[PDB]
Amino acid sequence: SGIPIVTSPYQIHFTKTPKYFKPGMPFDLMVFVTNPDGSPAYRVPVAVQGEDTVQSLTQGDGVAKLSINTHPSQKPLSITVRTKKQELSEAEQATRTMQALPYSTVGNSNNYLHLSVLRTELRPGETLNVNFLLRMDRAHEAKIRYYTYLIMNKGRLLKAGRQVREPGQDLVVLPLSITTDFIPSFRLVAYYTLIGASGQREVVADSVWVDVKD
Amino acid sequence: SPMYSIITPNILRLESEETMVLEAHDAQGDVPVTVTVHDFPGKKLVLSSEKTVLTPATNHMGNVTFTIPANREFKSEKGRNKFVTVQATFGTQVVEKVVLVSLQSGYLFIQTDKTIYTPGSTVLYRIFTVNHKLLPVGRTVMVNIENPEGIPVKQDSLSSQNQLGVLPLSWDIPELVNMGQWKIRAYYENSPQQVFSTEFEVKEYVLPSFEVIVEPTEKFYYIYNEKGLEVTITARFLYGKKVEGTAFVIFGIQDGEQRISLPESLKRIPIEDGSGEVVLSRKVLLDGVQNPRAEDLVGKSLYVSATVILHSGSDMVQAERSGIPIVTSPYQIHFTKTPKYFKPGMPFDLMVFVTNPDGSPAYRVPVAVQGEDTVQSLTQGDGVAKLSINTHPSQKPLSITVRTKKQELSEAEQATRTMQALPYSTVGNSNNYLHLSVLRTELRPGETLNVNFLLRMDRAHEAKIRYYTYLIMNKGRLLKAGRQVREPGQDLVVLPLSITTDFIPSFRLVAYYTLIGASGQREVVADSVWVDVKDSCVGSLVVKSGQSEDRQPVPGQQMTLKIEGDHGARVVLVAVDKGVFVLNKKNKLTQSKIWDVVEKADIGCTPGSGKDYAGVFSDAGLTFTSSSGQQTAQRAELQCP
Amino acid sequence: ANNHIRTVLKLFRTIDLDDSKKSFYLTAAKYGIQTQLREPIIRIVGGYLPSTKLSEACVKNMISEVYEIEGDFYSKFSYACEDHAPYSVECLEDARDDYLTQLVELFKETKKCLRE
Amino acid sequence: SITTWEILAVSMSDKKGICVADPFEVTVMQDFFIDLRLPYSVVRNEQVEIRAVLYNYRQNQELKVRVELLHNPAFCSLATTKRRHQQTVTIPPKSSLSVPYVIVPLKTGLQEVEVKAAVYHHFISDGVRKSLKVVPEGIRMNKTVAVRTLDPERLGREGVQKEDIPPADLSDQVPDTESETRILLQGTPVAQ
Ligand SMILES: *[C@@H]1O[C@H](CO)[C@@H](O[C@@H]2O[C@H](CO)[C@@H](O)[C@H](O)[C@H]2NC(C)=O)[C@H](O)[C@H]1NC(C)=O
Ligand SMILES: *[C@@H]1O[C@H](CO)[C@@H](O)[C@H](O)[C@H]1NC(C)=O
Ligand SMILES: *[C@@H]1O[C@H](CO)[C@@H](O)[C@H](O)[C@H]1NC(C)=O
Repeated sequence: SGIPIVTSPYQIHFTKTPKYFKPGMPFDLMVFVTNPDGSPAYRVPVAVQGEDTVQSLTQGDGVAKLSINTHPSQKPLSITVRTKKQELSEAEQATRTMQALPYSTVGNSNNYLHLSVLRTELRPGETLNVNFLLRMDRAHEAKIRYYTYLIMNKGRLLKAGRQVREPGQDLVVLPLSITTDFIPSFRLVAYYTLIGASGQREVVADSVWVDVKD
Repeated sequence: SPMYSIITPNILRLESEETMVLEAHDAQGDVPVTVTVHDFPGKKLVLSSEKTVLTPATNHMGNVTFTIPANREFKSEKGRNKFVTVQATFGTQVVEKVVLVSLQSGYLFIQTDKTIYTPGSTVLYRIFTVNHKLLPVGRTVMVNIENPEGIPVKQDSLSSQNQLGVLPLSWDIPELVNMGQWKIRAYYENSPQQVFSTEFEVKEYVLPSFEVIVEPTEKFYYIYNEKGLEVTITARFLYGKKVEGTAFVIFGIQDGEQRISLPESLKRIPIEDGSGEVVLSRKVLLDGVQNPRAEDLVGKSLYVSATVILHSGSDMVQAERSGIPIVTSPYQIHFTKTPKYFKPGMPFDLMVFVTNPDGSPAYRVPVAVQGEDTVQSLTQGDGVAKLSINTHPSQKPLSITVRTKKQELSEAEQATRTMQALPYSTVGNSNNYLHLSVLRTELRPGETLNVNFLLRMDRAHEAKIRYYTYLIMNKGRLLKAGRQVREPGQDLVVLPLSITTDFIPSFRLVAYYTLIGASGQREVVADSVWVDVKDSCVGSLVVKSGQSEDRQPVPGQQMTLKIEGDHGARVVLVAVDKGVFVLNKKNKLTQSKIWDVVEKADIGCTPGSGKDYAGVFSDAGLTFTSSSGQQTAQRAELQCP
Repeated sequence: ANNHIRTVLKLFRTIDLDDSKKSFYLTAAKYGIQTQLREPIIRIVGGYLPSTKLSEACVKNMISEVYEIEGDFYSKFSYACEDHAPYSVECLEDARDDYLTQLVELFKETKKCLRE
Repeated sequence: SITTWEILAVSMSDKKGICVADPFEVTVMQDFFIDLRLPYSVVRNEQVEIRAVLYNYRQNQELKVRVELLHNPAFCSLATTKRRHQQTVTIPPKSSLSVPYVIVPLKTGLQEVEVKAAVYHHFISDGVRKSLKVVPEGIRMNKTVAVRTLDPERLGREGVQKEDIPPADLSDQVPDTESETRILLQGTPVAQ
């Protein structure tokens, strides 16, 4: 029992997609396409309605990578996903719309932070690379000299460490050791701190969601 | 004034479709251009067709496709390098750059049904004719068969027209022939200097009845080990049954081309249940050679020459395994994939090619940098372990040494290697860099990819750049060009990429932009990267048995076998008894050999980056010429040093 | 059983083939009939209780039609060999394919005589 | 042949490219068969033994195999037109056996030998007919008939050259044996 009667042979979910995007940096979309019954679909070409040249194929986990080029504007950003699998009409393809809100800083100083992560069927032992994308003017760029990142597996502080960053670099890379104790997911949380505005302490943080093979 | 840029492959091929991407920067309106090709020296007017106009709507982008004709003038001289001139007429502006022209015009693959043939027996071989894009082509093939002493015995002149790239041929060996290593050699008519070959041997053999494989526990022998080398004999009948016989083993040291035997290592181990073992005490190995020194043995090799006899005294099979190294370190480090030029103040990639002593890639072995050893990684299934080092913004060259950090081993056994990388050099010391950080994993066709363009420039010149230009090599020629836009202020731009089945096996990606800097001097900053793709068929051909029941078919009983392949293709089949593979298993053909040949036939040999923009383009296998005067280096050698 | 196998052997020893035809052809045809219409049939027949009764009318029909099909094979081998020279081993091997295919399809069809 | 076959498939697609399949293995095995092991070539008029192996890969059943060597006029074994060379051997299950025979070749060319086996208390037979090559006694030796340099301007004058090649006597050549004679032509490359 439970065989559905749906006019669309595919479904689209946005449960894994972040609901807040940093303006002016790549906002990643975790499209979660599944079969009508509930099983995760595999190898279907998802795409954005605008600039159809962007497209990708889902991995074995039922999630497909995506990448957009957000404009540096504070207006709300809307994404709609429409699969473009061939040999089907324009009505069979599933559609879904989503409205994302921009990250809001303190004092409107545009002190952002982005943290992009490799997203595939990760395994314990295999190394990982995270990119720390700072965004500040060169007037206050030299004050920051380090990063602080936290790892949370099963709701506890699995590992806390400091990643150093020499002044002048617009990004750094932090190698990560995914042992068998990171199963099944973890959330990096990176933040820095500095004096900002005209004598007001400022903190900017970020987080990311990563899946590990169960 | 707007600059016109023409990008062409650094090496041209006769009778092939070679693209020439035409791009204009800061162009105004439609700018028609006609591309012409002239011989060097002189002016023979080989081809001047395929003119194209430019449109600002398409970002002033366009590629012209043609084919250089094959004439007797090119074939008149075959012993010296020849060049041609490509000229473009961008309206009232003229640009022309010389380029080397090679004679390679495809590949030849020779498949023989067997590998050993008795005198008086027929020979059946097929000649596969493919072009530089690995497609069927209609050309003329000369085929010659050479005896071991080097005397042609039979020559032919075939044509691949209407045969869909497959030429079946036969030859009858005379009943009275000198045995040895016979050779079959074939070459295209246009390029007689390029010779392809295979090797089949004539022997006075009779088919054996079983296969003997000697598999040592580890593919090496630690010098300080006290137990000594261990080798396991696994004799198995051809039709899937076990053997009950006796075996002889002899161990010999293979140094250079001279084989030294050990009389005292001979043993008579009774193989039971199709399995057996024999030891070699280190004392015997030490005393067998004249010098009792230990370190002198490093660099040499051992070989096992096992002879298996059945209890019935019916058949004897000699199985030999050679090339087991004698290395004090159970791992090796290679830097054939790591870029030789980093970018100051920018993340740097270190692909380490960790491999077993024999040559096979390793798997799941930790590696680490000597300094700040907190960075660790594990080799994937391909024997490549990713690394990442943060580089200080200093013009001084940086030295990196890597050392494996596997547990349960001492500090002496870990392999070490040292590498010196030179910093990227800009123009006028303007401190303008570009880096391209990309995923390097076991990529497959269809799965997406995320190129990370990482611009680095001062805020005073972050607005002039409004786009990017990227190119994709594959098998020596371009595959796809395009423009990736970038609005001002967006430091990072991501370019989604579709890896189709046509990107096999390794596509080299380049990227560059342009602007006006310093005090009005035009300049270009470029970058390149090397990416691997899974080595597999462009199509998908699978052979499987239709009959799922009636296990172990009786001889004389039919079966039906399915051929699952792409529609419209031609399939050639051959059935070979495994006895001949027991008696000779070398000089076969497989997908790995084909991809190795294709990779060897490339044009560039530097895995990304370079000394400068001209160096980057020269290493990536492209020549870049500008209307203003900016140009790459000059290439005049077919094989890179 | 054993009596059934004796009866089957008696039926299969009544097959009369020309000696005048080529020796290699005769060996090929005999080997084909032995390995595709005797071995499976003898294996099937041997696994019967002694009390079970065996039919013979359509087995004699089998013999008549195997005569005629071997005659047609010899016809294809002798003069209907257009691809190569008459009485050459090449077209003998070529026609062996459909000869064996027809024989196995015949056995699959006739497997219903062995039990009434 | 009782062995395993390897099938290698190669495609040729006008649109996709070229592919080479992974090898396919089919194992043709029977519960009872004969593997006649022969030297590749023997010498005329000199006794050489031959070995016939009677494999048996059934379950614990025992086989009372009867093997015979049918007479051939091209060999001198114990089998004649009237008399027959029969043996009644027993093969323990999951084991083997080797029945030796003595054969003396008579005429050169390409002769054949064969054995036939019939199982008692069952009905299954397998005969193997292989061909062993017979060569008259002798070895390989290659004397040069003649070697000369072709130069009509330098040899023979008048821009012409007539060369006489005397045939080799070959008084020691084996009777009724073929003898090839390869003729090689090679120019003199002069340059600079
Ligand atoms: C290089 O030339 C090829 C020649 O076909 C171009 O491929 C065409 O691209 C357009 C749009 O980009 C498609 O509508 C056509 O269907 C393509 N042709 C074929 C045969 O598929 C390619 O676009 C050119 N490169 C650039 C950068 O324009
Ligand atoms: C605390 O943080 C350090 C940082 O290196 C980490 O090594 C350690 O495992 C963490 N837990 C404890 C109890 O120290
Ligand atoms: C005669 O044959 C031998 C191989 O047995 C080989 O060296 C060559 O063809 C001939 N010998 C000489 C000395 O030319």
